[PDB]
Amino acid sequence: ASMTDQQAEARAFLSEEMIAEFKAAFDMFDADGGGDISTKELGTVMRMLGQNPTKEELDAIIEEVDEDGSGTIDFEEFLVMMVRQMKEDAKGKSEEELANCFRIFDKNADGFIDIEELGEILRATGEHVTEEDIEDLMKDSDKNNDGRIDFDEFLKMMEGVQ
Ligand SMILES: [Tb+3]
Ligand SMILES: [Tb+3]
Repeated sequence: ASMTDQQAEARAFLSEEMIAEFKAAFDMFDADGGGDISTKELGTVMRMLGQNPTKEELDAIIEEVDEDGSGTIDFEEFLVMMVRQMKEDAKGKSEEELANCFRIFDKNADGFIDIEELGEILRATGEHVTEEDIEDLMKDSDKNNDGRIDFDEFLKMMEGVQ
């Protein structure tokens, strides 16, 4: 994927109203209406739009878009960077949430979800889960056959593809 390719993919990723919303904030820092903003303001517009790049990340993006020394970033490149940051931030939040789900599932905090903990959480959902269904989920997620689900196995169980 080239940058035009990446740009089309970034646009495909977003709804048109979100793209417009992002351009409204972006344009507040254009002024000159060139379709670009100073790379100095990139962090500020990304943060106004709920993203949280690190300073190192910003320096990396800036260096990636500013190889000609213009000191600016255009809106299309901006959208590629925003989508990269969204995917990154979303992933981090998911990881965080799964870690929290695991310590809640593991009621006795021994670092594992056993079939009784698995059984109690699944029944607590109100679903008509049978013991056989719970046993089937345990068997299929317990990769090393020790009868319990540790955090690595839980991440695989939950993320599924994983
Ligand atoms: Tb446990
Ligand atoms: Tb296991």
